[PDB]
Amino acid sequence: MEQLTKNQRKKRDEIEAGKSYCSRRFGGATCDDKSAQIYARFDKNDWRIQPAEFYRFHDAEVNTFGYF
Amino acid sequence: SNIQTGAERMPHDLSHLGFLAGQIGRLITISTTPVIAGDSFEMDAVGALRLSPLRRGLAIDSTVDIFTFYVPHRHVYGEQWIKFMKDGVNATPLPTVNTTGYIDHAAFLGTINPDTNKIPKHLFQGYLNIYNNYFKAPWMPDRTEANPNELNQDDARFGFRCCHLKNIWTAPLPPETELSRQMTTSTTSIDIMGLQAAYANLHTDQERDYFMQRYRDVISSFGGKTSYDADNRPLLVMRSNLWASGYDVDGTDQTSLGQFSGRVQQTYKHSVPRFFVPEHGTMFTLALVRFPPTATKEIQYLNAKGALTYTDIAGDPVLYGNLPPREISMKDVFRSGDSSKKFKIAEGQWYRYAPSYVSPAYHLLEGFPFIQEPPSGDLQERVLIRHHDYDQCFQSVQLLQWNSQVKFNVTVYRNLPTTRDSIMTS
Amino acid sequence: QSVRFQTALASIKLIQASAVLDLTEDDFDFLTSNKVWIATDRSRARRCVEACVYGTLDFVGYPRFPAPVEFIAAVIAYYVHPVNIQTACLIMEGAEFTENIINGVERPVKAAELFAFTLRVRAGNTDVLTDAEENVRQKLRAEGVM
Amino acid sequence: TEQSVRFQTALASIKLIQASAVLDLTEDDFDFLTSNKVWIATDRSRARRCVEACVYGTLDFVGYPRFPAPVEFIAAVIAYYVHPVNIQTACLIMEGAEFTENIINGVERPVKAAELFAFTLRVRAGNTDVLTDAEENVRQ
Amino acid sequence: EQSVRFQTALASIKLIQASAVLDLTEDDFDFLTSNKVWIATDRSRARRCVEACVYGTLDFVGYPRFPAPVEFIAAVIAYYVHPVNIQTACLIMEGAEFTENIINGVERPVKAAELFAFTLRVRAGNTDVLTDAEE
Amino acid sequence: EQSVRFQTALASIKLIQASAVLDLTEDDFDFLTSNKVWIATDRSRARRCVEACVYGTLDFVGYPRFPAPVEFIAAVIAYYVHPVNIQTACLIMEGAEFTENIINGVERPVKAAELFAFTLRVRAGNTDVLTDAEENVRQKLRA
Amino acid sequence: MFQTFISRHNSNFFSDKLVLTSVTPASSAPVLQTPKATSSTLYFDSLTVNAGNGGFLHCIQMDTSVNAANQVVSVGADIAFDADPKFFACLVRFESSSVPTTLPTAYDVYPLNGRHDGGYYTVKDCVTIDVLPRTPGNNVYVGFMVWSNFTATKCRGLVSLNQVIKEIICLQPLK
Repeated sequence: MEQLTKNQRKKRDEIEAGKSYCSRRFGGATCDDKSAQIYARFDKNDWRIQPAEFYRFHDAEVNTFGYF
Repeated sequence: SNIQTGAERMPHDLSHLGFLAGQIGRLITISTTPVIAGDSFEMDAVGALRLSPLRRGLAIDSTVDIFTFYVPHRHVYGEQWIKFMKDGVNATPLPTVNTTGYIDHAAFLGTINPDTNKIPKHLFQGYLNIYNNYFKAPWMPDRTEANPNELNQDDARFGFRCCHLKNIWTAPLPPETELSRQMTTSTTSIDIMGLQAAYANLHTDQERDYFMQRYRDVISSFGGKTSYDADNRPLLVMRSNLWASGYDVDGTDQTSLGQFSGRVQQTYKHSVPRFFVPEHGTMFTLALVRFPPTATKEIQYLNAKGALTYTDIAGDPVLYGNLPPREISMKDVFRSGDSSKKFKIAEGQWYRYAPSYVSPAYHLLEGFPFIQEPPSGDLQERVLIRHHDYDQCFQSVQLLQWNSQVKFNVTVYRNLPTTRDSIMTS
Repeated sequence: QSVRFQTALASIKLIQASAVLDLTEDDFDFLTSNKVWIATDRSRARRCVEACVYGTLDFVGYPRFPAPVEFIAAVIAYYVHPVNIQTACLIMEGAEFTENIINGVERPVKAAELFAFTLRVRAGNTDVLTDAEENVRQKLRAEGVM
Repeated sequence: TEQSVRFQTALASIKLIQASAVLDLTEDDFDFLTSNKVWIATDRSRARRCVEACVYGTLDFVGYPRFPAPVEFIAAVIAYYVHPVNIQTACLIMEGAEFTENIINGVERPVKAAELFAFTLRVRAGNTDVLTDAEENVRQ
Repeated sequence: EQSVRFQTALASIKLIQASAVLDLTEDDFDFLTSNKVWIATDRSRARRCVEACVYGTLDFVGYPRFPAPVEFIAAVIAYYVHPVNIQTACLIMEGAEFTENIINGVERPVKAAELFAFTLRVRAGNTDVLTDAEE
Repeated sequence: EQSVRFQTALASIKLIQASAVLDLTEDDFDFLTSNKVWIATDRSRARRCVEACVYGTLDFVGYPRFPAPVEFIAAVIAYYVHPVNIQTACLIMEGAEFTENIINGVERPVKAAELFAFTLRVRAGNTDVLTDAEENVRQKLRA
Repeated sequence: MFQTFISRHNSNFFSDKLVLTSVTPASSAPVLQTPKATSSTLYFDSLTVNAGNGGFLHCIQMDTSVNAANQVVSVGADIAFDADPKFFACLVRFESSSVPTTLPTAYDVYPLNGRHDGGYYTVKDCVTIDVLPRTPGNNVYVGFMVWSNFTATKCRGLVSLNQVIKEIICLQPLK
């Protein structure tokens, strides 16, 4: 269910993927495939709780060294 | 039944701007907004960052980092909190924590010390958790104060202190990484069987130290999953880093033609994409400016260590392969380091790093943010940053080192009644 | 009609107005005197300490909810003499029933904590009281008293 | 400079005592309580007894039961009666008390010996208001 | 007269000395009190003896032998260990397993530099810091 | 709180006088104690020696160094550095903290000027001059 | 031509009459009068100097609220001595833990581009002093101190001190 970005009919599917890529550019950097797609779906206007609304920001550095 | 609930809410505008300043090397919070279980929090930070008039020209640049963490109250008043939310109108107020009686002394939490020197625990504990969980060297010890009282001006007026950018002398192996491992034995016979079990132990220990730590990690290493939350590890929601540069200001009057002063004026945007708040809590979003740790006396470990030996130059993978950490010593990498202080390096480490280099000419000049003489204390004190060290490169620290104006464009889809009933009783 | 429970005290005292409360000139003296409270006195001690608490309270509108500790402290703190502060605390300790108010919210008071509270109120540190008065207020508005 | 609630209540305690003179000590007890002769191993008891005696005051004069006292108090007391030569052991004797804060917050954080000392030591730097009376020596 | 902070231990030391005795062989009392430099290979012995005295000063006064107070360990180093060895004597009591520096409810081990600092001051009540053999 | 400073500041002198070995070359005992001015390009040597008088024995014998509280560093500078150099001598040491602070877990590193002022006072009140000790030179080598 | 708009010294718009009337030079330079905040102007029309050898000075308390150790102090003063006590002048920087009444034991002195002529002294200049106390408890003071092996006599005139810790705004018609 939960999405999470990333560290530091087919034709439409491809379009969706491109769209996800576009968000990471905006969201910071990268994002998991599956999530990214969900990230694609989110509507800036639906006041209701979207799922792209759920995510953990991942940052290599802290992950590897453990400290910024 | 709640049922629909997960839907119809309005968007409120907790946007606001802020004018701030900080010390270089200290994690300072810039703005903190409360969020309630249910809220959907959206932020778009924009503005500019700057250093103070510089005495000389532009030379090296600072890297600015702007973090935005999520700290649920259940991690701070914990439990105490459960009962509270459970008791509602009847529960006993959430505790406070005290602050030394100085305007700027609750300053690290981006608030002017209220007239009573009282600050809701969360606002403080929160920070500490963030500090203790993402900024302090993990080999370092948890930072455990009670109430700000305990912090010294510097700490409480400016941010705590974080470490230098990762570097072969600033972020070594943990100071207690085993340099060997022994296994008791009979004076005349090893128990093959034990020796195995012995090795088995090494491996697991090893991993479990680097790769493993938090409870989850273990439970998970079994294949199970778990929600255990106690670690209180805060939620990193978003980090953004930028390098901050400006332009030099050309001198233009008799005395000073060939003269110049560098002005730093970076513009930046830091945005948190709509993040759903699960329990009531706090959203800290702190800043941290650092000059890259370039020093004037660092040396190529290979060029300084002296008499060169096959393991040090051959660069033979097998050796570095299974050869435990070496014990370099500051004198081996600094022009005048204290051989008394030693740190642990990963055998091949020298062929994996390249120190920056500052020709002696600048060495004794005034106004370059290079690290002048090499650190001295221990692998903590050495690792952390002495902000005074930079005062030297500024025409004036009247407004501290780095100040910055920014509008915190923050909307939050939450639910509070209208000003109707909320103001219209009947 | 807003006068913080706290100032009521200091006011009532600044102008020695036993009458405002419900104590006989003597009572009041006895309460505020510096002569040691003996075993045999307890009762009167309470009777009077209590008197001031649920007293000033009335002097300020609050209905008559069993009194909050921070209040009781402030009161002991303001009227009782140092020589008696400790025992004064020990006497407000229990949960001694008396159908005059409502045992509905009778919850034991901790001696040691009562002292500790007042000890500080006695110092220059009021929040504790206001911070507590606030809570009370809310508890009521919510409950429907405002 | 700084007058943490911590310290300020300490101070307020100091006074609380100056007034309440009523102790339950024999001239003698009061004598080494205050005395400058070092407290030795075999005395502790006495030491406690008296130390407490001051801490507990009138509660103990009359027949009343006791209450654990906020640390800040214990300090002032130690700080006021016991002599420098014995302040240290004076505290080891008392240990286990809780600062006022944690009393109001259900956070039982019993202060160990060392803290009591540290605190009293500081409370003791508010020495102006620590100019003893012979009225002290009027209670038996 | 900040000295305050030490009396007790100091005081206890005196009495201990005068009257009773500590668990040290005449010789032991030697590198301890002597003026001969303590070398690397000595450390242990140094410790054993420095530790030895602390527990002493401590029993004499009715304190528990466990969380040996910093102030005490200072006074002791300060009184018995010779100037030439004070520093290293400090180094050795560093992190020593029985002492435990507390700060705002924080038991962190004894830090060398602080022990020294402590004793440095303790040692300014110098009159009685004239350890006589007979004189 | 200052007399206390001074106090200890001095107490260190006696402690120094004891100093087992001095890890300075005859010469070095020069940059160090001479009356010839220390120029910018000297500072390091300066430090090294000034430092050397602080952690002598420790180094020479084999134990690891560790922070000297200010009052100490003062005495030392006060004692060996010649007045002509006491200033830069302090500038070079600027950093460490007073015993108080140390004792009190309170980061408060002394900035140059304080170091100076302190030594200056330690220097008037001191009466055990090095000069009287020129035989101290004995303890100056490898043996 | 254009009006100038810069000076080494800017006096406070409020002057103060020296209350005391006799000053007696000394090694323990007396403080001519309780120092004020951060800038002040003292003016006496008849101060008598009891013969003695030392000096009397005038103070200003260094306001240490701005993050900045090296600020600018300026002194502007005109003084007439009835007799010519061959004396020197200077800016003094002495700290103290309590209100001073006398230039204490240790103090620091700086040269002031002044004009000497007989029993006349005039000076409008400024110097840069470290205004943070070199010692914990202290409060640093800066001042103007005349010094000589004085022979009893009289002086009159005024002395002004100031700590450039904020700038004063003046009307420039062309802005």
